[PDB]
Amino acid sequence: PPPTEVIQLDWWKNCVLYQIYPRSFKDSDGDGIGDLKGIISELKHFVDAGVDAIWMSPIFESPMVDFGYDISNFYDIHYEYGTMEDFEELLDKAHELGLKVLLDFVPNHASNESEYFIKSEAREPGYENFFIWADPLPNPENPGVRLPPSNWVSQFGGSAWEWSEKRQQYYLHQFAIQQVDFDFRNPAVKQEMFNIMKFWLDKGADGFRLDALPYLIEADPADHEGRYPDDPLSGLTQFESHQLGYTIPLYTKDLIELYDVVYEWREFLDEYNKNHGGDTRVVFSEGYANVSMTMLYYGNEDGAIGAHFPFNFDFITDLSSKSNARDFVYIILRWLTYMPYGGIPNWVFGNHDNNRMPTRFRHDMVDGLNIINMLLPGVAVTYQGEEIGMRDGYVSWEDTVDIGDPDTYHLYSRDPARTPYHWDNSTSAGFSTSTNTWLPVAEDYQEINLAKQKETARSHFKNYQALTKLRKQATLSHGEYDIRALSDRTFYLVRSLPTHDTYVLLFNVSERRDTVDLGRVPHLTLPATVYVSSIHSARLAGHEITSSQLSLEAGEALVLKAQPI
Amino acid sequence: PPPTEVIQLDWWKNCVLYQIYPRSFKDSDGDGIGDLKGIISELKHFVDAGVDAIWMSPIFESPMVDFGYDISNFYDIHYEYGTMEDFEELLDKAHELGLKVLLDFVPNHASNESEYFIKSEAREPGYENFFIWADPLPNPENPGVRLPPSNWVSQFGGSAWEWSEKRQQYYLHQFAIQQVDFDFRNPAVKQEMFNIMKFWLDKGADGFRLDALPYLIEADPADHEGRYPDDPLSGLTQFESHQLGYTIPLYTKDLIELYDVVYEWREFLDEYNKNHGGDTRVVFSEGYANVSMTMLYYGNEDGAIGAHFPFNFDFITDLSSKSNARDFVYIILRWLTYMPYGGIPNWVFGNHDNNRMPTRFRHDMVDGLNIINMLLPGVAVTYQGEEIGMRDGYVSWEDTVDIEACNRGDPDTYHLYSRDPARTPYHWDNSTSAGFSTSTNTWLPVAEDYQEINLAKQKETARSHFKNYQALTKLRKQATLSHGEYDIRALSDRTFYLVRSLPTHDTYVLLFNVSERRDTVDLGRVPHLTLPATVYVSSIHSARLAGHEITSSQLSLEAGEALVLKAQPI
Ligand SMILES: [Ca+2]
Ligand SMILES: [Ca+2]
Ligand SMILES: [Mg+2]
Ligand SMILES: [Mg+2]
Ligand SMILES: [Mg+2]
Repeated sequence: PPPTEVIQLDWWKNCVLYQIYPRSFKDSDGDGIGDLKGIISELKHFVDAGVDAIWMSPIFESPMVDFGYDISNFYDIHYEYGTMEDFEELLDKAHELGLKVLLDFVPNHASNESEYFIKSEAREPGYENFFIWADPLPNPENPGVRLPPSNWVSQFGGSAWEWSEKRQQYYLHQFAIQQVDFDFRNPAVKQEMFNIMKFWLDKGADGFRLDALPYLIEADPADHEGRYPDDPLSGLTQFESHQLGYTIPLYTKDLIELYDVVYEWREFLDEYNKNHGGDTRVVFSEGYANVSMTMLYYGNEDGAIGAHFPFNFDFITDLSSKSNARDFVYIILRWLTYMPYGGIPNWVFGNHDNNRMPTRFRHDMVDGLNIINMLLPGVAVTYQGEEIGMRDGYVSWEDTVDIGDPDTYHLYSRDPARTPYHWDNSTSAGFSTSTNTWLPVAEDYQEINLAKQKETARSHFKNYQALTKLRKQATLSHGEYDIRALSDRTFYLVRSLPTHDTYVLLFNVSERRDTVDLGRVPHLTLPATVYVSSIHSARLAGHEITSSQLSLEAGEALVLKAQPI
Repeated sequence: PPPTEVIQLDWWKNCVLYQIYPRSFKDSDGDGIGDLKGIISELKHFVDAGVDAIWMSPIFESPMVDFGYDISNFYDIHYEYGTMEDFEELLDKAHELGLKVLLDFVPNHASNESEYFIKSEAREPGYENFFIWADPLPNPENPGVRLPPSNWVSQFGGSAWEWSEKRQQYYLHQFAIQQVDFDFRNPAVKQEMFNIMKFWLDKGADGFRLDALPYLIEADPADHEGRYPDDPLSGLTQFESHQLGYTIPLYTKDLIELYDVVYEWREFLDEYNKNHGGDTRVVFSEGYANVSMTMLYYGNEDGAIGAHFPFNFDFITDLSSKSNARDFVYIILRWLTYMPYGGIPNWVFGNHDNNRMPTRFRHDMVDGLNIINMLLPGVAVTYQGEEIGMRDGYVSWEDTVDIEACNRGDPDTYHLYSRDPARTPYHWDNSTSAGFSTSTNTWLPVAEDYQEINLAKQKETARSHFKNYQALTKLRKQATLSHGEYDIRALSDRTFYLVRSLPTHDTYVLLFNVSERRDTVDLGRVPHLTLPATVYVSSIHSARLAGHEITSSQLSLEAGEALVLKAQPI
């Protein structure tokens, strides 16, 4: 039978999406700080890797109190990364190479150094109600003691309420004292979010990653007898009143009203896309919430449509070095079971807030984990360095940028996952001409670097390239999936599609060898051909699997190419 | 192609297992108490239902403090239920009808009225260490102020330690004060469990349901500097020191040593089966525990073999009327994902310790839930009443006899704890006490809805829960259900499918709208389903009758509506 024809998917439905951490990608100007001209000089890497889309962690004007998540001007670039001109050059050169470029910002809050906040604190007309401003809770017992409006706890610990001496009122900060929560019931705030997005789309951005969406909306005092209602207490003895966990965020997180804002953002993008043509512009949402609240980002049963997808953090929250093959299967099945019909699945192993993939799992698992990301249906999300198996870097107390004491600092710091990218075995691993990098270069850069992996016959990077290339096959863009564990140690993932080749992942996620009966794997006729193997596998690409009995070493993964069903 | 032959499975791998609660099944003698002559009189019901095996809740000599789970003599029958002769007649008649009979074995504890306990408390030679006896915790603050050995909390509320004046020591009770925990590090106790099991297997029992196994073994004071270690505090402020939930049972539940006892029981039973021949005798284990601790009952990575299966309580613990179709799928997949290869799956929708299936779910979901039970691979477990969709009976504070409610509850809270509503007499018919008894004075009150919900009515009427139950047990004879693959996914938040398929054999498809709203689905999305297909079973409220042809790929299901479709072989 001739292979069936498939309808082309819109780019966002099956893109390889790469998270750039711009501070650590490429320093062009010898200051030891990654920058936009650096990213521009290495756009060819994305084409070479088979990446379709890049997003950058925030690069907007920022006092850098929360390392760029505290945005003071939503319409300009942070000077350390370059200029608006550099950003426009990045869009031009990326688009010339066929890449999509997404911007990351946080709708929930602005820097207290934003003009929005300066003007709002000063009660300037049109800005007075831009943020959540509240009087103290009346204290007729001790009128000399000022009470905050409610017991709400910041994500950073302490009160979510900060006193303004100038305004003689409290403002809400769900995050840092310097990150002020916008009032999303203010039409002027909703308009300003449309204005920010329109500005960047007009420059040519292909879409946005929007952070902290669960925190957008808090209880309306109108619904609680004119006061901000206390969050219910967790009743968990390990948390005091100043500690995150003391409260259940009933009135401060996952309010149904936040989804109406998201659906409004999707309506705005759909209208923008209709009125401009070219490549669909998208929003990918970030929110840590239960499965029900996560899936409401896609849309609802009443037919509302939201984010092109909410990010899937299940591999970060629910898989670990302790996970066995049955855990891998059951967690993979959660998104695929709960996602609404027609939703696009996405998969994430890493970001700048977590241990790097081989450090969080094991060094021998890098290839199998990259295969899972690339072979599951939908969108593969790669964190900078995963394509070469970068490990966490050693960072000393004295070299720490993410500052609590010299003995315990390593339990808190996210710096080890943010060390400069290993291009090669040149000075500072080719990240910089300078030895004075903003974080130290990991000690293993001479063993683990991109240039070496391109030179050597087998490598993480070559496996990454073979997998992004495989995603062009109809079986991966349009094929069904079947996933089950064969043992506590080994699971299979089968992509199949009538008249098209079958692709099978077999992955021993354990620390011991395992033998499995390939007769148990659906749609796998033998002999089959090894398409990809883990760098430590005895089997090379092109190796024939002929026996139904297969021994997999600890961490060993194979992708088999088998005849069509 | 001619249908392929399948190798017949051992009876226990795909049986329909029915839990009898003897006290509430059939009263033969007008005392308002179910009895063995009552069960004997309705053994034909199990044949009529398509039940392969019955397990009875305990029928051994008992003060009835925990309605039989407090056993004073493990070798004889509770007088209210009848005699050893009645039991022997029950086995004979059940076996003549081709039924298997399992007994409820309660190894964790004995009644404080057992000879074991009386002799142990008296320190008679060979019985001194039969139970967990402990000195008071030394009190260096105020010497001789009597402290319990540890903070351990009973499942029925209060301290797990009871002072004996006679012995001047505390004894352990994980359950009621009257249920005394055996010492499973004592070889004589382990020997006694083999003695009990051999006695009843020799009578001809087809096996045992094993009670409360997570609680068998607690921390050895030899590993904790000669004391019983405190369980970690939960740190949940809603629980004071006398309330269940105040502690995390780290030292009192799921100890790795308990599984070695289970594997020893299986070894004994395998040897018994080998030496005696006839039908395989089985053990099914009861334990509420996390997935890892539950799966260790089957066996371990080192090749130990335990229970033929541990009961799957997921439809009790993890699904309810709050659940959507995606929850149903994701929970059904948990057992099938985590069960060891070669394991037999089982499905439990109710028991005497939990609210009835239609009460936890909804009245309009009864058929869909029985279909899930019967159509999923492996063993279907039915609790007394599920085959006719019995609802929880009303039981006042005044009528409540459950020790757990009497101990943890008061006239306002008792409903949070009481198991009595799931223990109300079985609805045979519309006669006095729904035909459970000739007496109006029943040990628990008969549910108010017996005129509407009773077996006789469901056997007469054209469409009923019971007729649906019979059609589903019959369907389990098909190779597709005994040997077929499964595929399960949600079509929406409201509707899911379960497909049983087997090349050259008919394809069977459940479609179930678990929601309170109508749902329209595309049957083109269902694997191995070619139309037209035939309705084999429908919910009693479905517009479709058995024999209806499904021809359109757009299917609207009403709230709670379930269909089984019969479709051509793949
Ligand atoms: Ca907010
Ligand atoms: Ca015990
Ligand atoms: Mg630079
Ligand atoms: Mg009686
Ligand atoms: Mg299939």
